[PDB]
Amino acid sequence: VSTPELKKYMDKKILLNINGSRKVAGILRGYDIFLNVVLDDAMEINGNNHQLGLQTVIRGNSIISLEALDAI
Amino acid sequence: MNYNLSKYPDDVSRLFKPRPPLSYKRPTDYPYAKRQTNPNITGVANLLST
Amino acid sequence: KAMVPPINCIFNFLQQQTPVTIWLFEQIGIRIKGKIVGFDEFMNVVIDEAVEIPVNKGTPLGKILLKGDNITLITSA
Amino acid sequence: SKIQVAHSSRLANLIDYKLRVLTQDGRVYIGQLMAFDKHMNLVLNECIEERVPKTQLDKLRPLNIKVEKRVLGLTILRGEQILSTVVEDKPLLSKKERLVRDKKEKKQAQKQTKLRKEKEK
Amino acid sequence: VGLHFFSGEFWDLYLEQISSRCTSSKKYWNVLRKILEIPLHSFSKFYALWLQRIDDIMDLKQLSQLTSKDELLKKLKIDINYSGRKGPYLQDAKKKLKKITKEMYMVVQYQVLEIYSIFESKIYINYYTSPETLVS
Amino acid sequence: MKLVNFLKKLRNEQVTIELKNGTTVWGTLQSVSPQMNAILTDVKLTLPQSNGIAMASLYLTGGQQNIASLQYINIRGNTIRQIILPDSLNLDSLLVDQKQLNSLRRS
Amino acid sequence: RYYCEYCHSYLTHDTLSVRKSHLVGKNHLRITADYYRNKARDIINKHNHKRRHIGKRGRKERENSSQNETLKVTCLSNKEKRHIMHVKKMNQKELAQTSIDTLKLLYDGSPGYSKVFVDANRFDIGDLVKASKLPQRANEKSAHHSFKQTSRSRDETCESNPFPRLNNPKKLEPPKILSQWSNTIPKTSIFYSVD
Amino acid sequence: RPKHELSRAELEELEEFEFKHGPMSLINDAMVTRTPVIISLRNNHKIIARVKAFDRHCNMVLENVKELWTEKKNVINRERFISKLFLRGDSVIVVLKTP
Amino acid sequence: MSTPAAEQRKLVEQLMGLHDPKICKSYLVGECPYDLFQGTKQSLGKCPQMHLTKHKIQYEREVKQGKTFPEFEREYLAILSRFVNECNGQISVALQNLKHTAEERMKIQQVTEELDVLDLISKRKEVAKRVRNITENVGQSAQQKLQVCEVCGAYLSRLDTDRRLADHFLGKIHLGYVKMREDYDRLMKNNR
Amino acid sequence: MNGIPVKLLNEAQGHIVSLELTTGATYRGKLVESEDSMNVQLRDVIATEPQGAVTHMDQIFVRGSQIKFIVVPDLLKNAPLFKKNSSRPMPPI
RNA sequence: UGGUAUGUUC
RNA sequence: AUACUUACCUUAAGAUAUCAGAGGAGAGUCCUACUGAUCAAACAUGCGCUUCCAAUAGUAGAAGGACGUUAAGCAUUUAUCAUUGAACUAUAAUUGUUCAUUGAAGUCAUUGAUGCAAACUCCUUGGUCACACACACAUACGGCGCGGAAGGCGUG
RNA sequence: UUGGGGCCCUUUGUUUCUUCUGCCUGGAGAAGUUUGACACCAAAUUCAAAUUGGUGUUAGGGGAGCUGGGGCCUUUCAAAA
Repeated sequence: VSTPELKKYMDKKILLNINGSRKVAGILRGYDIFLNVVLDDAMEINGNNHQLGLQTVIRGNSIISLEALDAI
Repeated sequence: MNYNLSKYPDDVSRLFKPRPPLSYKRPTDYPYAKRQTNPNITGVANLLST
Repeated sequence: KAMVPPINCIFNFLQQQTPVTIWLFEQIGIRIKGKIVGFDEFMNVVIDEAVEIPVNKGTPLGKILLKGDNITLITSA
Repeated sequence: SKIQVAHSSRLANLIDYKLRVLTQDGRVYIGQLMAFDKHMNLVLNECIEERVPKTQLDKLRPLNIKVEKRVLGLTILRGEQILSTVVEDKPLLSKKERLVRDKKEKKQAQKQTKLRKEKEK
Repeated sequence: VGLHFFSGEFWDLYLEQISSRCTSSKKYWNVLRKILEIPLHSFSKFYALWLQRIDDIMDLKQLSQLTSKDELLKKLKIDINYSGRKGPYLQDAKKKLKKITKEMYMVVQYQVLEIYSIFESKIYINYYTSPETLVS
Repeated sequence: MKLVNFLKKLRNEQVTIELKNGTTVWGTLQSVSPQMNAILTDVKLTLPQSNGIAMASLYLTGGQQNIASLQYINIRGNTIRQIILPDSLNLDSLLVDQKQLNSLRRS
Repeated sequence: RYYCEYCHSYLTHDTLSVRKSHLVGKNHLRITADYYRNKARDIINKHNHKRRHIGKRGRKERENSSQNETLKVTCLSNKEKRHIMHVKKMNQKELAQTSIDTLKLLYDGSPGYSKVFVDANRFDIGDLVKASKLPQRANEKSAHHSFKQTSRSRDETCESNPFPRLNNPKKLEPPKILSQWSNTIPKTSIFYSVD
Repeated sequence: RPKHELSRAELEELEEFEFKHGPMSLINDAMVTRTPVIISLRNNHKIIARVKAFDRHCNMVLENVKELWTEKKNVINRERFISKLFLRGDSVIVVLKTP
Repeated sequence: MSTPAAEQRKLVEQLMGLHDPKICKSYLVGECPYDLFQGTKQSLGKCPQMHLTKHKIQYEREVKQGKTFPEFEREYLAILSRFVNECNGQISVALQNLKHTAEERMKIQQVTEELDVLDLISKRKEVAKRVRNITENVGQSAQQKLQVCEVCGAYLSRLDTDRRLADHFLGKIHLGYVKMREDYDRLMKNNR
Repeated sequence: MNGIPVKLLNEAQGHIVSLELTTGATYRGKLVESEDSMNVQLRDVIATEPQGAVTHMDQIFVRGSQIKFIVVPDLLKNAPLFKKNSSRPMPPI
């Protein structure tokens, strides 16, 4: 119903966490009312590194939160 | 805790001194990496036979 | 640049026909590689030329209508 | 605990009771409800969250059990990750005193509407 | 570091954390009773908290939060379990505790006033500037 | 054609409920929400032969002194796995579906 | 539809852009702050006393208590207790609002004063200060104050103000004392202080 | 066709038409011919029983339930006969009908 | 909708030769004026031509490498010229209303009564009378103190600070109309 | 429509709250802007992972279905949403 | 047929 | 407070308990201060009903805690990996032993964490009530005082 | 009206309905009470003062009259043995 307020994350690097460990750091290009996240230049971070193509789209069901890695 | 972004004045903020942070302890359930139902559920063909 | 919504992102991803790596649920789930040919509003994605590889010897699978509730992540390989 | 919870009451009648609500984990929240909704989202006044450790679980399997209690105060709990709710403790003031308090609230609300009608004129 | 002269912020923060975290309402009395014997610069705020918390008493049984009952029976000649009309009894308790607090306030006031008017009103720099600076 | 209205006709019925956690709940039904949030009284609940989370959920409800006897339990809909009705009740008269009969007469 | 419980104002169909703009406007701020202040004042000022339980006391306690002494009750008139309780309420609120600010004015010439104590070049909470400036869309709010800002930037180094005594400092404030117990100060000082 | 733009109060007729001529052909055949079906559930509780009613949520009333599960430690099979049951469609993995 | 799944189904059903009158050419090129004034107080109602995202993506892919269509650009230029002429007529009506408010009957009568009494020492008295007449004119103009916006044709203020003005410039009407002026100036620079 | 708990979550905007996630990670920080779908955004966030460690995020945004609970401050104990018999002053036509 | 918020003058 | 400008928006519907019968309105639908039955709510009302309501003929004690002390109490368990150099046990990305250069994050906590157990102190609650300091009971206990708190059943 | 005895005064702003006077050699006196009144918070108007927005209170016990309901007794009518 309501569009989520991700307007402040328009051209900033974010870090999604997926389900307990899959930290996908990317640049938010777009979102929906379902928290599906479009990321440009994604990067998997493990506690090693893994690249995830040029663009990607990530399902909002597995998305828990997201850290704003870049300053606003 | 000292300086805020809040639009309320300092007299409201002294009334809005929040609770102390929560004392963390070790969790009890399995983490969400291990949260799943049961695997290796066998087929129902053995019930139709015997 | 501008905003790119996820439905138009998947639509451009459908038009370009890039090689696709589709992830799924955790350790029981198996990562699939293919090419997208159709989707809908519940994100039931139809893929072709599917080779499945488990989490760290792939087997061909054909054409697959993968349902929405198990889809986690989509990348362009 | 000899409380004798009401035999034909629902969530509109169980309000301001010291609930002992159980979740899927077993993280039991104890506190007074003050609101609910269709999804059973419960606000909890003076709430405490109690658990049992993994070492105490062996003693609990067939006596004293050392539960771990953390204090949450006024929280608002969601209805997704909860399992069951019971009534643990009765409130302070009684049903007749709550009835007199509700009549005073109704008279105060009618006086406030008369004050708004006087200020509107 | 708790015996510092300009440590009003530290003890205000510590009393705030005790008043926010503790629910027994006993450690606050103990720490504030310790502060009423320490020569602090900003000391009268703690005496004002002490005097308004004596005013915030509710019954005689909270006098055991201050001291023990034998020290009340011997030094102040007052009993906790004395039942009867407890109005003027608690008023006389407040007056005698206010007199003891006033005497200890005179002691700490003379100490802080001596340290300020002789020594602390002259030092203007209390920080580390540089190895190249000059102090008067 | 929701069968929660079938359970709304099952007041003062002495049933059992097996939950998804594994707990068997023996008690009488008082009321049930249309979202199947069912309240029960005169309850004893038991975790059979294990699941330590279910044992924690069994003990941490007050009234344990592993049969736990409780006075009043509300149960959420998604935690209900199955509910067993008493065999003495006639299912041919309680499943008449008068709303479905009115919908068929309205056609 | 949307109804504000604070401002007692209605609204059209529930738009997030209208509801977000409603919680920023000054009337909602005044009504909300006054309501929170009055509810906090009511829950402080409500003297919920215990219900008294009087039992039939023992005999020897009655022969001991009625023979020791009889104490004197003090009591005051209406205007006296009203003035005293009003002075106690203003003292309680001025103690609840005050705080010790000696470390801010005591390390004023420190070389890292512009990095911690300035409260705008702070690292963790400085973005919160720089975010909501209360941008003063009224021209009168910007034209009212005509004093200096004195905004100390982070880039101030030790080369500026080398000698802290030549640039005129302030003498530190004396330790404040209680005005009700001000008559017991030593009237004779130890040393002769001029001016 | 979109669900919200079909009609008002005539969706029950389309639901009955989907019940008669859709995936519900097996739950309809079991309740009119009283044949026993085998429902496998999400916690190894296999149920052999006859279907009494149908629901949109697949909430099924079962009569003369013979249920069976397997405890794996070592390997034992534990069964139970339950007269009346109201099964939720959340737990249902699959439904098999015998000819 | 009350559920988001019906909203996503609506997005799918509206997302999934080309020279047809059903396709809105002003939206096919971009920034349709019936889209930039959808829910505001200056709304035109509803666009009679249909808007689509797949046709817009095909037009973007064609204009990226393939070719360009001058007929849709000419139709968008004609629509922008008609809307700019309507907005210029509205701005001229607003300027005429401001000139009529500055030249009211009682205001001109008071100004003539002040100037009739406006006539070394005589020069100083005339300068003081002219300063009093200027103060009276400033008090008459300060009763409204409403300027004219040079672009969007709205009303502004001079004593108002820059923050409320910046809040005024960030609206749907002003952003849409500045985009339409930029498109009109680009098409007039390309045509001439 | 919305209900009392989502109005209470929208009430305490700009205040220090403490979330707990479904995994066990407890967040604590100042609520930026809450929504009706409870997808809440926090600032000056201190985080405790279920492994135990403590870290600090600057600007977090968590989805509403992965929240165990959230703690509002105690002065919202007395709210007009809790009033049962509050009448309505003449809603518009 | 309207509502919310904000800025000037009396 | 009046007058004006600007920013955003201008609304998912249908209904208010169920069953049977009679009448009216041009097989289907609506209405009846129409009739019988069930159920719900409110107000009263009674059931030798069910549970609880703290000494004062003393200086106690019941319920819930301490996010209180003794208590750093007693008994246990852990406090980073890799390359190389001087020896080396050696199936590992030299794992093991002594010393070091370097490389990525690097919970604080070891007065830490878990289990066990006693004593002391302090908080919130009550009818701290009316008579008496008394010889009853296999149909086991004269529940035949004024109330309050929670609940069951029955009637208007 | 006076005097004596027992208890309570934590009513901690010494009755807490409000205001004023006033109190432990006492426990009081006067006035008012729901389109009203009382107390308090916040503010710009540069002391005080005044204006605006809100918060909370307006109580407890006894008695005459009226009314609803529960139980017992008496008088009269209709019906069944």
